[PDB]
Amino acid sequence: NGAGLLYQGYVETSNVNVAEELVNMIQVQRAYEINSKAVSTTDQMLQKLTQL
Amino acid sequence: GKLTNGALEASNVDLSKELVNMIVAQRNYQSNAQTIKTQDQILNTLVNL
Repeated sequence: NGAGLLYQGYVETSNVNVAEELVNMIQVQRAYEINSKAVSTTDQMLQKLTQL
Repeated sequence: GKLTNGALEASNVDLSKELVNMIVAQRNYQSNAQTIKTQDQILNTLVNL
């Protein structure tokens, strides 16, 4: 019925690939910095509007 | 089979065959050590960015 098999003496390790996580961290950090820059741009725009 | 008194069976090991097999096994063991070193450096660069 589609089930697997059992192997004695073995163990299934985590299926986490430590390679792609670092590049994903780089991309996430850059995207977060870009969004924070957008927040700063909006705040600066509104501040210089209200400086009048 | 038949038996024979006053005699014994040997160890059926030839040093000629084992010594050549030991040399081959050692290199195979040496070789895989390169992969660990290669995988170690290939990961060291990534974490250090």
